[PDB]
Amino acid sequence: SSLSDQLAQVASNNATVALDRKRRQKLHSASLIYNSKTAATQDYDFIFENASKALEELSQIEPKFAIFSRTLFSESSISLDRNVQTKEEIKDLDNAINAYLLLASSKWYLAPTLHATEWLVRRFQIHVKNTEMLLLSTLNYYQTPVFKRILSIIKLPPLFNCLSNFVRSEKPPTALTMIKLFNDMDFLKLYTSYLDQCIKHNATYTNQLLFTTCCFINVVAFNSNNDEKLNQLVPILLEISAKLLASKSKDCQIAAHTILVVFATALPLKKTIILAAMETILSNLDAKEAKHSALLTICKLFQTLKGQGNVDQLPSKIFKLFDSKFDTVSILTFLDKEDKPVCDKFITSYTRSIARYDRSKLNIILSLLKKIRLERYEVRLIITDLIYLSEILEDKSQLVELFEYFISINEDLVLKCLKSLGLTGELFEIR
Amino acid sequence: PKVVREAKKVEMTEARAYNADADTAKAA
Amino acid sequence: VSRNMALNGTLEFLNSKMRPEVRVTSVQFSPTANAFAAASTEGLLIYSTNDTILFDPFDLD
Amino acid sequence: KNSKIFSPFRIIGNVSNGVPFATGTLGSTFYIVTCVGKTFQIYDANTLHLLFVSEKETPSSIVALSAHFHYVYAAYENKVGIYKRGIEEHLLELETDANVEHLCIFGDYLCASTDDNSIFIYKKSDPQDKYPSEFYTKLTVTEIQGGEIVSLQHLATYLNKLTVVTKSNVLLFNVRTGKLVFTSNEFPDQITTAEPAPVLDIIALGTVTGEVIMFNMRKGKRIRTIKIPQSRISSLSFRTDGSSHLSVGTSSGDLIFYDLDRRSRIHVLKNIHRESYGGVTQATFLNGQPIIVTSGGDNSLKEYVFDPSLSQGSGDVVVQPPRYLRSRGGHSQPPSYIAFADSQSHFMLSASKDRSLWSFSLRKDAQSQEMSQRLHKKQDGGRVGGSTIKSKFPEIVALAIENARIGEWENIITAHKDEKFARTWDMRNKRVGRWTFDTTDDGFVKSVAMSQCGNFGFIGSSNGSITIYNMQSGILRKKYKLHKRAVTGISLDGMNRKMVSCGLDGIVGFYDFNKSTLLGKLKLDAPITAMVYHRSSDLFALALDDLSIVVIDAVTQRVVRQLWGHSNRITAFDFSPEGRWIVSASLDSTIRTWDLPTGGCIDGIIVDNVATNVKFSPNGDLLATTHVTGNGICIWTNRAQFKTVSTRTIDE
Amino acid sequence: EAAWIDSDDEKIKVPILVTNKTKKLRTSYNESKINGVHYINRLRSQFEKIYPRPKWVDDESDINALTKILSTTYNYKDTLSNSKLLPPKKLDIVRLKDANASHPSHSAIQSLSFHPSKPLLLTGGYDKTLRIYHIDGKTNHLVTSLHLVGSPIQTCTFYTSLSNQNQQNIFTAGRRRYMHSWDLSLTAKIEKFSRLYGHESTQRSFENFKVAHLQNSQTNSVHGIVLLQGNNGWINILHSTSGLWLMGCKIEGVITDFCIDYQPISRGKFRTILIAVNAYGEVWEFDLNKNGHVIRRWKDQGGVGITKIQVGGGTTTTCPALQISKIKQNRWLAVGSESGFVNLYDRNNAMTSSTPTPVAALDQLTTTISNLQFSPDGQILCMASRAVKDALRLVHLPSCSVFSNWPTSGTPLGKVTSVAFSPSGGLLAVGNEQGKVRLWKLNHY
Amino acid sequence: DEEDIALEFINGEKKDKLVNMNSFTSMFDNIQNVQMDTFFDRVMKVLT
Amino acid sequence: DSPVLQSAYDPSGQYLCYVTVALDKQRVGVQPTQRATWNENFLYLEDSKLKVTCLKWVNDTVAIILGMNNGEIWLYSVLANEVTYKFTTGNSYEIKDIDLMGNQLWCIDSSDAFYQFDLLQFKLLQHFRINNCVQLNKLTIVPAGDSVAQLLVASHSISLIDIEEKKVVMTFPGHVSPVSTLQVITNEFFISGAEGDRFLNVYDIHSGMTKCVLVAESDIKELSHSGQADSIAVTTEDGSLEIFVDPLVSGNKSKKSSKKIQIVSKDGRKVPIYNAFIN
RNA sequence: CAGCGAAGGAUUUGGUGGAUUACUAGCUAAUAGCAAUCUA
Repeated sequence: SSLSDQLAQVASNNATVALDRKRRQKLHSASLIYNSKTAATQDYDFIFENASKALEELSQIEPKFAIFSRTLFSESSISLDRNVQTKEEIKDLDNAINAYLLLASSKWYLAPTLHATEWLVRRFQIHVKNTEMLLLSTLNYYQTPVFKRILSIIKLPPLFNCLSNFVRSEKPPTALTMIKLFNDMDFLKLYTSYLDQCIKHNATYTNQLLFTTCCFINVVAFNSNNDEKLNQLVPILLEISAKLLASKSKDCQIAAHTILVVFATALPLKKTIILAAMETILSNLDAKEAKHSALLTICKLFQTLKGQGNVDQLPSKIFKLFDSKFDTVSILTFLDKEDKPVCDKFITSYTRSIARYDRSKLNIILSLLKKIRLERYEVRLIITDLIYLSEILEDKSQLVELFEYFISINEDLVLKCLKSLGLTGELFEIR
Repeated sequence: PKVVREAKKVEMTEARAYNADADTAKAA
Repeated sequence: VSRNMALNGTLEFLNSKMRPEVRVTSVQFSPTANAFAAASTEGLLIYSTNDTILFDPFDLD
Repeated sequence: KNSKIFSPFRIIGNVSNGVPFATGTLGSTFYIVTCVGKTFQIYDANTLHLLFVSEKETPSSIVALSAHFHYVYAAYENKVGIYKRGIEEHLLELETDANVEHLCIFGDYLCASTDDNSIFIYKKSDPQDKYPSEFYTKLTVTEIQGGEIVSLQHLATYLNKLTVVTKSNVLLFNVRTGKLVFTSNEFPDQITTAEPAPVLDIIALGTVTGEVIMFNMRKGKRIRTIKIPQSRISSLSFRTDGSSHLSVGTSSGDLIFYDLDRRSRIHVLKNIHRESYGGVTQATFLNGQPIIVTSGGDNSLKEYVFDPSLSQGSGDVVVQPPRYLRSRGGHSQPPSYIAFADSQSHFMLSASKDRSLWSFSLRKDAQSQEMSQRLHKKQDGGRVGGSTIKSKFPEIVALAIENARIGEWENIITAHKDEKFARTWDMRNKRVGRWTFDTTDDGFVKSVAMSQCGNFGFIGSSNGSITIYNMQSGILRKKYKLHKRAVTGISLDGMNRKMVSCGLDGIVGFYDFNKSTLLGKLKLDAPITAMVYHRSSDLFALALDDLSIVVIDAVTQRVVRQLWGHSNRITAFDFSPEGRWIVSASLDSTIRTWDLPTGGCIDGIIVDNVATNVKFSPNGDLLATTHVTGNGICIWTNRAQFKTVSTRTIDE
Repeated sequence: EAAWIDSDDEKIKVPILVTNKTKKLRTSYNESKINGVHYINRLRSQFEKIYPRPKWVDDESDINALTKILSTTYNYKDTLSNSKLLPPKKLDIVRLKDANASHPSHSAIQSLSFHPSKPLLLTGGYDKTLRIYHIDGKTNHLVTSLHLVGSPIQTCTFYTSLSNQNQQNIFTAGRRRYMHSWDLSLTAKIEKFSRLYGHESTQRSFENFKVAHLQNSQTNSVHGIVLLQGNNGWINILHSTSGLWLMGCKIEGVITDFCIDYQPISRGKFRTILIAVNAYGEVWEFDLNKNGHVIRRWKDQGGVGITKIQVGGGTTTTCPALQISKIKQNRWLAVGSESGFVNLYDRNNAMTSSTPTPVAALDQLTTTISNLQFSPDGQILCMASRAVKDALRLVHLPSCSVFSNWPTSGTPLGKVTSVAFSPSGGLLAVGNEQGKVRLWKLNHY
Repeated sequence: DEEDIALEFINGEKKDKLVNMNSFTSMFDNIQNVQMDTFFDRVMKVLT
Repeated sequence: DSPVLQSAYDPSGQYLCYVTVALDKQRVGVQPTQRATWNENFLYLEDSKLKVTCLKWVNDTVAIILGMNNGEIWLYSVLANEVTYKFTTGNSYEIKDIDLMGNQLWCIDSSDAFYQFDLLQFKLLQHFRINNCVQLNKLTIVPAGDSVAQLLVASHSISLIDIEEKKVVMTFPGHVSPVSTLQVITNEFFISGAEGDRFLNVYDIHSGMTKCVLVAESDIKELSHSGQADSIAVTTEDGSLEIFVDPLVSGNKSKKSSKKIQIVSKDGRKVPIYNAFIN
């Protein structure tokens, strides 16, 4: 490499040190409130005292900023210089800055957080040192002047490369620019680690979940025509779906439901992946809107399932788990809705799992398959395992009235399954 | 502009390694 | 006439990592024995055949 | 059979054969010693340059080789050879007849496992000398204790102990007291590989079903398990530069990378080597470095490097995938055709059954390069046909290189298996050319030639018709129709004045070339399989079907010698550059040298593989043969370039 | 804590200051020899400071169902044969040897049909010859070849009866007042149909015919019918062995095309329906197992210049049933037009409405629809136009979405003037105006 | 009759909506302070 | 090129079994070689990518063993039209050659493994593999009566194998290309011929010495020998037939063909001969 | 338009790797040590 390249590397290392007055002015005029001519003449005491006022306002709004008043906004930090302590003190205060940023990511619509993080911008130089976490935290606010301001004063990371024509510009970045930003794979790994820290420290708020889910399903939509990009993309977004389903927020759970339903209708996933996805869906299902989205998600994920094995009995563990999260009244009511969801293959798998695993609730399967209409292969498999139920256990009135329903519609088909296995006079002598 | 997948020029570095010649002892 | 890289016009392709140029200024054939001399920059290069090697028959059976 | 003209020099074009190589570290540099059949080769890992080749061929194939600092330990049939700078320093004969097949070196001890599940320990005499030399004891792994020994390792800080990895068990021996310290519990599937982790007292085991176990050799437990379903695990390596990655190597040719800290899967390099030749056979991280050297049984040795992470704050979670770095390689199948590219004996063109044309260097093995098959654009502007999934050209029957106009236009003309056109190539650019010469009679190309003006190429089809194309502009100039069965040899004068063709109907046609007349036609007594024209003396030799070599001159059109003695079909032959000898090779596993002045056989070599190609250098330096097995090119040097040999006939 | 102690290291005793590497693991300047367990601990700490201790060893040893299934799987889609129905938007279609490459055609290939059972492909065009090719992958050879002088052919069809499936007739016809019928016997016995039994004024050219099956419906005796499209609105149906005019069906307008649907009734009884389209867009369905009487009359939604109707998803005339119990009801019906618009109707619900709406109107190729054929499973429709070059699309259905990866810009489709689907192999033949049948295999089948 | 069972299995398949490049581009306009379940049914309306 | 992918006669040359493709699926048919003593029904391979790699007539319900490319030997009776029994190895490797002696079937694998099956017991008796034989594509049982000792296996290089020791007892210099015919002529000789060359060579199975070389004038596709070594008829790539009459006598080291037969029509079109039979 | 025409074609460009001389290994205080270290 060349000498100017190696010197650009040492400039990028020494970016924040003010080595004379002109660099100090150019480096201290980068404010988030004031313009450059006021910001260059301000002091540390002035910006600290009104940032401490704004942190008291932000702390009486949300009381988790008081420990930042203890450490990051204390009065020892007026004289704390960033690039004079070692790497271990640097990583201490940079996870302090990361904690503040992913706590105050939600508060970015109210001016105390602007005047408070003004002091992180001007004392700790987080627009050029801790800049990836700053962009990732305020990414939701991209139509707003506060994201315009941080783009004007930011030094843009190499992963955020497509925002480089919207820095120091008067127009906001557009939604197609946001999808082009999210369309990378390394950016997707970065954003999923950011969400992992959000989910861990319990700071996921609904505007973030909406923006994140919108950009994720637009990434899947953009890559919907190349299977190798979809296959690069599956263990990233299904991993973040698992980590959103493994939390307590109903909003982040149905965000994961949205990601799972778009991804399963974008490409045909494996049967075992779909079953483990419904196990992870049911294993933390506690809300009601989450239950609504969870039933619709499990129905569509079973609908988008092809081949030999789409409508087996779902196994005993996952069927009794689905029973413990959704009883009979819930399933029957949801099928009785006039909007008519498409629940064909899932309801077939459900009734076959009832016939292999319950053997008491057969009047309810008569009522629900009276409600919704199925296909020929669905009802053929249903009456074949009802035939096997008749041959294993003694045939009472619930199985008899089920066969009366399967005689009252499509009696030629039940004749075809009895002639494929058994006989009609022998079956009438059975029951 | 998309992100820049350019490769750096790779040079090897000086690494320390445990050699196992000290893992053998003689009896008196 | 030369593979010396110390002379100039020898290599057609230079390693991507004045000198005396190479040139022949006079050629002549020998008047008595099947050879030629070439006045290069390195000296008088004398190229000659010899019949000790190269089996080259003339209508043997 | 020992010879008296040609003596063996080297076998070029070979990089690996799928013995797991060893890495070694002098100071802060690394070398890579790979086995090529019966020799090993040491490579400089910073640039993959061939430092050393072992001095003598071992009496059998090297089967397990390791490398400490300056010394390389190569185990073949019975014994362990200790080599420094190629030259062998010591030879340790084992007291068994069992084949030694594993070894480790730690401390003063070299431990070599045979295939009858016995282990031979060798000790240094005084701890200041260089290699273990004296016999110490013998260890035995009987059927009660464990299965077949599948690996033999020494994980660090274990004072004179040895981890023996059997197929089901892990034993731990004290090699001074000869004792079995600890035998682990069994493993429910057969373990194939082992690698010691840079974590203290942890080994990593790789099974024949798809799982990597992380055995803790002091607790006796397993720490964790990594499952890669339906994949047999053939390599394990660990990253040691502050990034805890593991690299497993799968015998369908895959290199999978795992993060052990956050339990994710970083990346998969698919088809890094051929499954049919063994998959990835040895993959190892150069320690402290983000570069991993892989090697496979397909005669290939690659390096992959991890670039630093693209996120400036996260890093550990955004791991950029491994990219390719330098690699060396050769043919993965034995070569089918051989030619010398120039008169200096520097490069030689070489085509194989794996459908690649390499250009191998006889001077420096880094200069060996595969001629590229990336086609040019069509001349008019129309589309070119062919499949979208690009594959290599059919394997090369014949070729003819004539570098009179080299760099100017197309230079090599080559003929492929069962296809009706002959491609061209440019040796200067090292790539294909713009022209494919058709035969124009729906017959496959049986021979090619080209003139030494470089203007004309000659195609000889299987329906007996010579077509003469221009190499610069690629168009048909002339078309001679003499033969009716397949034309197997075309050549032309050094003055472009008389051409000579030979077909497998057994007629040699003599044509004038400037005028398009024929000068004559001579009917031999067998179908002719191959012609070689010695161009200065104007004498061409024919390999007839009656197992003779007819030497005939083109000036007066007479059979002037007829050489008898081969017992089976003559595969190849070639003239001496002075045109005094002709060396032939045939399917009776023999190579003969004929002094065509006196007309008799000077020397004979019985060689175990049948030599399919024989070429002299255009100076009298080297003979290059090519055999049925072996991916390389065997190289001989004629001792008659330094002494004078007697032209007195051998027999038997 | 430890699973073994060896009792030899405790009584070993090492030196330290003899080599420079072990010279660093002393704790004093008076230590010269140390015990073995001490020495092992010294170089254990030294190993730990050469290679620092990671977090994966001491961190953990071995709702997570999704994470576990992702950490074990490597492929994430359905594998090979547990699909059974086509994936949309990306085909899987290899190119084989061009079928008539062995023996070239001297004209544009006007019609093209596979055999119902044997591996035979019949091509035929305006050079008044018809050729049969044994097709396979590699070497599509020519079985036989018959040149009818003075009779250019426009439609040629393999007919194979349902009773014994042993006739194997070839019916062929062009712009003539006759139609030939070759009886396949492996000389060649062909007969000529040239009598409309009183109806010659309404049938002046035998070009557009189709062959179908008909049941007597008082016996269970089937026989083949040929159906000729005539001038006014007329379809003249006549026997395929005796040539007797059986019945005729007249639609009101300019008859442009027609197709044959079958529907089963009971064991061994089916019913034949003729579906004929006006130029304007109104469609008649005639029951013709009885007298040729109309049972339904509906109208195509949109569509003003209508060139070609086709059914599919069951037994068409191009996917024919070999056995009478294997006759299926067609699911799909595509009406393709002069603007390139192809309406697509789903006859599992669009037999009742009498102004039925299409499930989709395809618009991808912009000139006149001259072929549209359904694959035998009824999952692909093939739109094709003989007007511009390379105008062929394969639209997946039920999703009604065109495959976007084939044909590409480098497919040698030519000016597509005929197309045919194999009944068993999953295999397209596409004949163009240069005289070339190109051949492709769909790897789903 | 396994061919008849396979034909009825491929016959019982219903028309679905496929994801395009631009099936979800018009959601950024109304992800502003709506609830996440309203986002879920707005997505499900696009998918159906 | 020919549509007939595989073809073989029964012993005595009365029926011909032949595998051809039929619109992407293999089909196996049997024709009588003289009608004076059509057969329109085939065995159909139901998979598009399952194909026959070798076939052998058994000798008495008459049957064919068809070695497939999924580690199976199908056993298919020809009067009926079903595969009567499906031998399988433990693997998915395609099998390169089979043979039988009496009731004892032997077969070679693409992983260079030897399998032995018993036609009387329908069981896998033995499975092994031997060193330095690694590209095998032909085996031939050297006959010694009901003893099935001495296999003869080719990989471009013929090797004689004792099966009691599972080891190689002789090594013949083969060819420069894979061996395509490998057949035992007498109790002391075997002929071999490779892919894409026109040279057969007859080796002495007791010494290793090549007795003679037989030279076709085109690349050899198949060969047949009469049952008493007195004549060998090979059929070549250009559709011709070449008869070597009495090749095992003293044209001393290499012998040309004695007779050459080709077929033309009444037109001038030359049809190709594939797979003749001599007696 | 014709023609060429295998699940696409063309043009332009950034980065890296290998060759561009003929392959005997790293370091040092060098007849040897080290390479985990030269220092008591």
